[PDB]
Amino acid sequence: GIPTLYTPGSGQFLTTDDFQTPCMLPKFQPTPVIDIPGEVKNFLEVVQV
Amino acid sequence: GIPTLYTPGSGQFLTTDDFQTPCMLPKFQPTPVIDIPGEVKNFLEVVQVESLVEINNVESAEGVARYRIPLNVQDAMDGQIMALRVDPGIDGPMQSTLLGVFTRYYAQWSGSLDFTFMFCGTFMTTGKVIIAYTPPGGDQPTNRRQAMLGTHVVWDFGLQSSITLVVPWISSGHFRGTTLENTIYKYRYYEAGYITMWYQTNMVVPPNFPTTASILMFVAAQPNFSLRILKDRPDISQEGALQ
Amino acid sequence: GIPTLYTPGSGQFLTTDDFQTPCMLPKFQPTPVIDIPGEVKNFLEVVQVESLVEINNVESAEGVARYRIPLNVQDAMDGQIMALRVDPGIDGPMQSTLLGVFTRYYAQWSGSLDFTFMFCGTFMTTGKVIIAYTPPGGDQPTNRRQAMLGTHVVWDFGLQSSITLVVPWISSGHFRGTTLENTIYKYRYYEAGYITMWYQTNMVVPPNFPTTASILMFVAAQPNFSLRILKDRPDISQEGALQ
Amino acid sequence: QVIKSAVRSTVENTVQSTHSITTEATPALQAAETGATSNASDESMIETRNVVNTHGVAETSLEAFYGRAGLVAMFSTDGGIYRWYINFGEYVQLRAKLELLTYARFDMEFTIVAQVVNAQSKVQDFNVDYQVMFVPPGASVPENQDSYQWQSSCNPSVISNTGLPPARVSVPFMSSANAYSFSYDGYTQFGDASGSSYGIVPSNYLGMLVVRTCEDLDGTRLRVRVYAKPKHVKGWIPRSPRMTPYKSRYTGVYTDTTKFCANRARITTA
Amino acid sequence: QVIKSAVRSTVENTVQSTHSITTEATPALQAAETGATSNASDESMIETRNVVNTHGVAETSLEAFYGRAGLVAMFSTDGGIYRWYINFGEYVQLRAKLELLTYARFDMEFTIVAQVVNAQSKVQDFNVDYQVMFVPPGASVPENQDSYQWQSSCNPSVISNTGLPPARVSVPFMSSANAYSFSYDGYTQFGDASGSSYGIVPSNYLGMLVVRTCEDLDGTRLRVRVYAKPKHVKGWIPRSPRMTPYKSRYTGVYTDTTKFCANRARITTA
Amino acid sequence: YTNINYYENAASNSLNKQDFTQDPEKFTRPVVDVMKEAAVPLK
Amino acid sequence: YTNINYYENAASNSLNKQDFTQDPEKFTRPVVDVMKEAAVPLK
Amino acid sequence: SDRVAQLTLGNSTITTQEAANIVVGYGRWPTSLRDTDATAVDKPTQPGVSAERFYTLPSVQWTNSFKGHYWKLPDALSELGLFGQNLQFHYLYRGGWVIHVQCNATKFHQGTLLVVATPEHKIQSAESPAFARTNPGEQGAAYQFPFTFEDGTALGNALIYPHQWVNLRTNNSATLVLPYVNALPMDSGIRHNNWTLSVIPIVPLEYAAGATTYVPITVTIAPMCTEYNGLRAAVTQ
Amino acid sequence: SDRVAQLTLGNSTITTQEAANIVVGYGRWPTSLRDTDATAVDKPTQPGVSAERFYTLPSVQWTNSFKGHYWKLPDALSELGLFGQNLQFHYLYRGGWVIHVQCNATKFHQGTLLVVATPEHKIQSAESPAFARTNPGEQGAAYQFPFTFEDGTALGNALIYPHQWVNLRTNNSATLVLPYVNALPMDSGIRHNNWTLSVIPIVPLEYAAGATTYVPITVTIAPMCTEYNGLRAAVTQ
Ligand SMILES: CCCCCCCCCCCCC/C=C\[C@H](O)[C@H](N)CO
Ligand SMILES: CCCCCCCCCCCCC/C=C\[C@H](O)[C@H](N)CO
Ligand SMILES: CCCCCCCCOS(=O)(=O)[O-]
Ligand SMILES: N[C@@H](CCC(=O)O)C(=O)O
Ligand SMILES: N[C@@H](CCC(=O)O)C(=O)O
Ligand SMILES: [K+]
Ligand SMILES: [K+]
Ligand SMILES: [K+]
Ligand SMILES: [K+]
Ligand SMILES: [K+]
Ligand SMILES: [K+]
Repeated sequence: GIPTLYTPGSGQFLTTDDFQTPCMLPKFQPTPVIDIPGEVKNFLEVVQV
Repeated sequence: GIPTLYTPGSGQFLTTDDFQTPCMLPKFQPTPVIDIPGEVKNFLEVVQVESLVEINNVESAEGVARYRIPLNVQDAMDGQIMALRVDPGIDGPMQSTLLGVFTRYYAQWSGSLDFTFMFCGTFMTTGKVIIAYTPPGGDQPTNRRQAMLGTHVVWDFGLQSSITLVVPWISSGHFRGTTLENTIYKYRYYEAGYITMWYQTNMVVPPNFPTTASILMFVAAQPNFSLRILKDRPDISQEGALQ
Repeated sequence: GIPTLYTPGSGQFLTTDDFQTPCMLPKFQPTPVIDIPGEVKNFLEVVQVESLVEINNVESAEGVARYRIPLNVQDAMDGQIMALRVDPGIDGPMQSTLLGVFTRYYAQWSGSLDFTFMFCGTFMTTGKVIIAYTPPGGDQPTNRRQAMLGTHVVWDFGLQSSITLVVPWISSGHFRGTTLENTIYKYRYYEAGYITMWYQTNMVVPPNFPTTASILMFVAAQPNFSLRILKDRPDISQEGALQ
Repeated sequence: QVIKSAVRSTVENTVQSTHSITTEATPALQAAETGATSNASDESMIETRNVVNTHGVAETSLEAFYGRAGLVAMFSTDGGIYRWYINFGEYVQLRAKLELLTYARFDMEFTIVAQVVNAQSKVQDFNVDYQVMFVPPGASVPENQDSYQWQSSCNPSVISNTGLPPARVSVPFMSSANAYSFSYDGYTQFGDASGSSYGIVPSNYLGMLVVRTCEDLDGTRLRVRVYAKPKHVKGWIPRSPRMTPYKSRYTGVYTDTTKFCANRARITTA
Repeated sequence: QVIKSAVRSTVENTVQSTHSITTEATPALQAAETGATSNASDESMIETRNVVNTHGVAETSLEAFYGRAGLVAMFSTDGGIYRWYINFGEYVQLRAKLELLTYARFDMEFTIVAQVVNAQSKVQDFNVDYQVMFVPPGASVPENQDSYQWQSSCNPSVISNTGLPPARVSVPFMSSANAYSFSYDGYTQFGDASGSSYGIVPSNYLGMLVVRTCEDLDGTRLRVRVYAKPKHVKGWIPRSPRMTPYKSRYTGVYTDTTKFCANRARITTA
Repeated sequence: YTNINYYENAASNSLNKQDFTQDPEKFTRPVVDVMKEAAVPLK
Repeated sequence: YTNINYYENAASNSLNKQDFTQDPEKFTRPVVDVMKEAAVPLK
Repeated sequence: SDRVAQLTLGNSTITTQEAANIVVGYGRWPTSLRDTDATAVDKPTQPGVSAERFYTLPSVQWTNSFKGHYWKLPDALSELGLFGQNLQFHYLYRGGWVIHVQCNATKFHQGTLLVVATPEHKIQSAESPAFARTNPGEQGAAYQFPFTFEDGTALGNALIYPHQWVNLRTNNSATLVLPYVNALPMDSGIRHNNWTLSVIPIVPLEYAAGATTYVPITVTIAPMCTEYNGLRAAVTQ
Repeated sequence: SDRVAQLTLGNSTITTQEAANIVVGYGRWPTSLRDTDATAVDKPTQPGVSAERFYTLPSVQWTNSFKGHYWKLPDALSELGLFGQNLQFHYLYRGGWVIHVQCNATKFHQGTLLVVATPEHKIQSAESPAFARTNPGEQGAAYQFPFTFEDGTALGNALIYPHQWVNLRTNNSATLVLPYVNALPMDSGIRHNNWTLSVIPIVPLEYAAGATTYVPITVTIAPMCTEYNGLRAAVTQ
């Protein structure tokens, strides 16, 4: 066993956290990304209208 | 799973710990750092500035007057003007100074101190005073003769209004405790010594002039001063959450 | 999150563990390491120093006198002077020595021992004594004849006041237990042997001289001595927190 | 500008000096009127020896002085909820420290410690789930334990348990300003000459924390303590330290005094 | 200086010797009066064989002897708080070990084990939050469970729970001296010829630990044990080991005795 | 020794480890005319 | 094997792993005049 | 550290024959807003010599009961010359200062004044400060609690801020050059006072019997390196 | 290991014709304070030959009831010659020693003395030690508990400290050179005694009937490589 020391924060659920988590369907393969007009990347594109 | 073994300490909240923790706003972008005069990087920059010593801490002295050392035309010789312990972190005249507030935020100190005195009598008022630093061993000196056997400076009044008395770092150990609390820790072990002022000659004035004048007392840390072990300043307290 | 699997041992506090732990004062800077004479790196340096053996542990002997081996002019030959077990960690004459205090802090030992004897009679008092080390097997020898069949040294009194008797490491195993506690562990298995002293000739004195003189007994570990497995010294105890 | 600031990691050494009988060099003579601090050095006032001084200066850096958790809030729920306004004037210790600088920029580490207590304020060994939601100004504040606002789809929330280690998150430098101000000689809004709007930097107020218990406790309540630790500290313009007691949580109002240190019998007795 | 100290990792080998009949070499003859320990070796007193000895010397190093936790304090709260003065004279085992060196420098690992007990001192299965605050000399010491000093904005504090693994922190070499002293033939202050101020190194006292329970326990109390482990040990001038019982926590006072080992009937009987 | 960042934003980083001091001149001697130690201040 | 430091201050480090002994001469034979084993001590 | 000086700004020139060097706060002279700090996008106005000159305020008498007097900046000049006009007409203002405090007596008098400029000096000795004390105008206001600096701190530690002393035996004036300080690139000149200039007596005015007893203290201030943004109609707090 | 010696320091020369080599504590001769260990910033005083010479103390009689005698250093010389003067006038002191213990009898006598110098030898056999025992002066003090070394340890293990023996059949003197030892670069010579010098009889004085029975023990000590800091007026504990 590798010596570890867990710290404050452990177990907490922060809604803005960003960890990698096991996928429920590890081998799943999504449909293709097709060509669709009007893609938006940032909402600043929208408030400029 | 990677084999791990958690150890004692796990889950504890040490207020001085230093871990990396997830940010609540991962993608947040702070405003720019603009140009602002007077940046400080270390508090040692601040204790090196001279601030006034509340040396006249007597019943009769209130407010601004507690900063004034009193001089007056003598009719006797070799007399004493003032006395004080040089210890920067103990209760007394030095606790409300910059050097003191910060020395009181720490448990140990080391370094030479800068004691600067400025005369405020009239341009025609003259005088010579001797200021001495007596190293540890006994009690404050009892007369000028005993005082001048230590580290001193003879000050002559003139155009250059002030004079500096460096109380050099002379200690058995590299550091001293900031308090001399004795009943428990027996910290009187650390007492740094005394600083006394005496008339070298006399304060002489022309006819009809004020026969008493004032000396202001400045104090700062020298460039070889440093503090160790942060602790809570004893003068800041409360009885309950503020309304 | 990185997949982990905690194991048995987790959370335990083993007093001999060796992990890195957060410091309470992360940025603290200790005073300098100055030059101080007499540094020690290993306690083996200390058990190699000769210290006095409390060899005269009898009712009639109190205090300083328990360090004195008694000699006296004989009127019979080949007589016995003293006897003792060489085991350094068991109760008896050797437990208050440096070698003993430290052997008693450990559970196993190995090595040759240095037994040095110094004569303290008058310059005119002469004599020859035989000191022997009898290896394990039976009981201490009963007469000089049986003793001299083992490892011995014949000592002649003179200007060189002392003599050394090396009790060499002769053991079946590489190490021995420091105690011979028998009722449980049956550790009498480890007994190292005996050391006896006998008159080789006689102690002869001129007219009117003291007819008894003293021998002091020194003991230390040789350079091939080592200890293993630390344990609490049995002689240090208390009944409750000290006032 | 004109005066440069060199950087160092150890205090200054002492070098050997000798006697001096001269009329050209008078280092002991100063003039405090100039606004300058004396510059007479050890070597010039006495005969000194050589001393290679290696005493460090680390524990007095802004980061070493400020870099540790301190209490900023303590409270109990009333109906399974509590709303606290994020401001550090409730508890004086950390407050008196921050007010040693005029302007400063820093990130923060918030640690939250919670536990359940009964009506007589006696701690209970009860593990319950709790939620801490940061509600910025302009966002709808929850009226009670189960209002819709706790869905928290945009507002940051942290959900932990009184049986889990304390919760902890880092917070960036969030002001609209370029530094937080700990002294402000001005008003909060235009057209207001009222004392109630003096000395408050509104941009130092970034919202409130609303705490609740995910499910109702039967007869007990959540007791919460919020600690805050400054990180990556940057500060400008050191200030004269606080020498009188705090009275109000939101202002520096104080009671005048005639002395700071206690008196002694004679100025000539140490 | 004059005598050099070589370094080694194994005890000395034994090399084969032979007989000797001579008047030039007398290794067995010594003179204890000189202050020197005999230097007669195995090979010179008897005929020996070759022995490649690889027995190590590691477990007798300062670090192997001192490097393990030992009890230094044990106590219970009275009103949800307790103040202990950091000094190792309460428990004799670790004390007797440290006093084997005159001066020494070392870091320390403190492990704190806590649990709740009722009035009859019977352990309870109760998980409660506790706080341990280090208060250096000159800092205001808490009078009780909820005084303002527990805000701990500068003083180091550790907050853990009786249900979490024991708490543990490392501590640097903190004395104002260049080493801790375990024997001091002097006084604590100038102008004091009193026996009560003799033999105490004040710089060995760095404060106190104040323990409390974050919230009040109803009828029970916190039972605490503090363990301390020396690390990175450096020592000078080994001392004559303690041979009589300790009586006082703060001084080496003792009761004289006339023997150390028990007596036996005859000096000639092993 | 190891100082590597795990999180995205710099606010998550541990305390700065550059604890030095700088010349206090901007605070102790903010004057225009140089007043050398060996000289008299007012001339 | 692995010996790498995680924490900032050296007080956090694990125990020293250099456990050797040195010549005890400064303690066992702190004399000015050399007294060889083969010789008589007092001459 | 010469004892004489001449200060010439715009169409105004000031002189003193008994000075004690010149202080530059934080070692920084006044500078204009850089393009990387700026946020207000409109081209600024820069009055030049019309607003960057010396303005003398009405004198204060060093009486026997005198505790000190203070002026807030830019409040004190908020209504003087074109500097004040520009302050009112613009939402935003930025600028530095050159301060010259004057007080001559004779070689038969003794007294000592602390002349300090404090960044963000709050007048908080009252629960609800009166606008007449936080913003006293060109006449400034008198000190009521000089020992606690009107803000709960020690007067003695006010030397941590840019300052000089007027010690009658040594000098008859104090001169300070102050840079702009704020946690913002610019701010409103009517809603926020960046600096406060105080003259507090620490050693009382005394003199040989019969000497002149009427001793005034005159303060003369000059905006320096100023710039304004957000032009509109005139507005005061 | 010669049996004769001459020790010359300053204006004093000592000789012995029956020595037993010379011990140097911890193998280190006295050395001055290095610049990297020093902390007191003032230039030190170094008396030289005025204080670094041999001082002989009053003799002690080896009586029948004799348990031993001890002297504390620098206490024992705290009032002798210029060494003592320098000790009193300075706050700080640092220094080494050269010790020569003397005791001659005849070839018709027998007895053995342990001559040991112990660093930080506490006299703690009493709950509140009397100043007259912790600091006995030049006359020193007598042993009351020699077996427990007055500090709760075994007399027999005192050989872990620098020592020699005076075994009447072998030598009439013991010689020790001690370096400065402390957890400090310097310390006060009046508040702390670094070394203690004890002469304890382990084998009682005996002799052929009629031999001289009056046998003294004389101790002669010399400060060596000393330095002082923190000059002021004279002060004693
Ligand atoms: C979800 C976890 C809770 C995170 C809370 C984040 C709150 C944002 C922190 C703002 C810190 C700014 C504090 C600055 C100044 C103080 O309030 C002053 N004392 C007010 O004058
Ligand atoms: C927040 C966790 C608690 C950490 C406590 C830190 C305390 C500092 C440790 C000081 C250790 C020095 C001990 C040295 C000597 C002993 O006290 C001696 N027996 C006293 O003579
Ligand atoms: C009460 C249960 C506490 C055990 C949780 C500890 C998980 C171990 O953490 S680990 O070292 O990162 O793998
Ligand atoms: N928004 C939910 C309640 C939120 C909660 O309890 O988590 C509702 O209105 O039903
Ligand atoms: N300082 C707080 C109490 C501290 C605590 O209970 O954590 C107060 O006076 O309200
Ligand atoms: K340096
Ligand atoms: K000068
Ligand atoms: K200075
Ligand atoms: K070997
Ligand atoms: K030999
Ligand atoms: K040996």
